[PDB]
Amino acid sequence: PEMVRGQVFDVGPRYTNLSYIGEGAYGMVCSAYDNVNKVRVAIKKISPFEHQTYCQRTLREIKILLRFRHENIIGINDIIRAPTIEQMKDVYIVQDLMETDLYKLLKTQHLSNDHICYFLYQILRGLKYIHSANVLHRDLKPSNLLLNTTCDLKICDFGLARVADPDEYVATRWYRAPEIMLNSKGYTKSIDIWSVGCILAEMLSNRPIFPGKHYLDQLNHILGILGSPSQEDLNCIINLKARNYLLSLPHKNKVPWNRLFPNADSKALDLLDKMLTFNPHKRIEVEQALAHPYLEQYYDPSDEPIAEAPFKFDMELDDLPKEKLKELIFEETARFQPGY
Ligand SMILES: Nc1ncnc2c1ncn2[C@@H]1O[C@H](COP(=O)(O)OP(N)(=O)O)[C@@H](O)[C@H]1O
Ligand SMILES: *[C@@H]1[C@@H](C(=O)OC(C)(C)C)C(=O)CC[C@]1(Cc1ccccc1)C(=O)OC
Repeated sequence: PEMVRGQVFDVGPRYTNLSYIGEGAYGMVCSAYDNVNKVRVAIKKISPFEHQTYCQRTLREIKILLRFRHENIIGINDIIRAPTIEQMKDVYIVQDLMETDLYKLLKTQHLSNDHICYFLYQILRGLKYIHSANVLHRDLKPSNLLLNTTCDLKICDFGLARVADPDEYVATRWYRAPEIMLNSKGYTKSIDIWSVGCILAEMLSNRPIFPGKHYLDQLNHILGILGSPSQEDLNCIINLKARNYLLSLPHKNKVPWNRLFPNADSKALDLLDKMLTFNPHKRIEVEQALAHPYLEQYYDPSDEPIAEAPFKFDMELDDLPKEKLKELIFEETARFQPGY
């Protein structure tokens, strides 16, 4: 049993030469060599079974990634856990080895317009796939857009994903759509477009555009740039208590995107504006985003696959005890066990 920084990594003998990459709130990620397939991999050690929401996120991510197959969405190559459910305290998810992520990349490099356009197209190509499966990612941010040595971008971390139906503690809420700060329900695919626009804006300036300390401070950032909501924009707010609060704010002028990002490609700022619209109904959808003139050179519907069939969780996870969720995780991973 190899160890890394004092953590047991019980992935041998198929995976060896483990190197530390980083950590989450309940796991450690290493790179490793897969001796069977003769390829370099990432292995995420997950230890969720003492916490019910960790068990939700683990089940969600396993269920959605196993079902997804797209070039811009991280896959699961293999899963290692113990042969009996009493013995399983850890799940190891094997994935494709990635170099870095867009959070790290933006810390050290300023992206030219060509690279911003290349990255945005890949984000939207993958998102087009996710949404066509009737799934919301719900947590798009720079830190979980991974890049590999080929400079290929892959969306990851679907632990907060939900199946869309229009009729949870997060690290950073800076990419959250305004309607999530305002309402408690009714989240549509629109919330992912907002996040993608928040990421576009960050690639244009190497600083986040709406970095509030809490929900009220986050909203003042949004309105301090978008300007005050229009009359029609206030009507689309569902929660009257929240809608009433926006009316009490003093009027704020809309800062033109040309002034925030004086040096951005005009075609990009136009698309940013259609992604950072306040009204979720008027916000641009993922196909229209892909067809936008900023991505003319990459747009290619014939090379932008979609999901075979809409996702259906087949069960809701919100009320299940963590012992039930461990049972569901054990079942979901049986297919990677020899002899299933
Ligand atoms: N498939 C992968 N390849 C390379 N590195 C990976 C990876 N999956 C996660 N990582 C890395 O491990 C750390 C992320 O751990 P993780 O739990 O999955 O995501 P996070 N940052 O939302 O907490 C990050 O440094 C991330 O770049
Ligand atoms: C790839 C990208 C990058 O960091 O790649 C890794 C492999 C993660 C270091 C960039 O920042 C910029 C675009 C990138 C590299 C590149 C290629 C050609 C000319 C300039 C930069 C890329 O698009 O390569 C496919």
